[PDB]
Amino acid sequence: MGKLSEQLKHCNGILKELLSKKHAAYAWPFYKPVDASALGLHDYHDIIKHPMDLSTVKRKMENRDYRDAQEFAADVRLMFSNCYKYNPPDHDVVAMARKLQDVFEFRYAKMPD
Ligand SMILES: CC(=O)N1c2ccc(-c3cnc(C(N)=O)nc3)cc2N(Cc2ccccc2CO)C[C@@H]1C1CC1
Repeated sequence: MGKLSEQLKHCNGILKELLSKKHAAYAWPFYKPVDASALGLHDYHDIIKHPMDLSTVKRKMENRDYRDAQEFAADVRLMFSNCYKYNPPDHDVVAMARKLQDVFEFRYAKMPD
């Protein structure tokens, strides 16, 4: 549905990396939408108004929902922010989020322009 812009190509590369086996040890909690019912997190949707995850970002990229790199970045950061909002700062999943966000932020900073 049309070639991605040069900056969105970079974003797509980053997304591929975040989903790759390379980072699976800490990326796995972010692969799919939080299933609040299944995990017994019955307050999750009261606290997190805009859930986000990497599969949703992937779908949006494929569907050309993102019009620029900034919109893509906002969803990725929304995902991490949701994790930092819902979970205590000493939780294992928060440590994983910080590590995956480090991967994201450092490569996002290498955006071509
Ligand atoms: C994305 C996010 O904020 N969350 C999060 C999202 C998804 C999953 C997850 C759990 N199980 C499976 C599975 N069954 O394969 N896949 C993903 C787990 C979490 N963790 C739990 C969790 C993460 C990592 C290590 C240990 C645990 C303790 O169980 C909590 C949190 C949550 C409180 C909001």
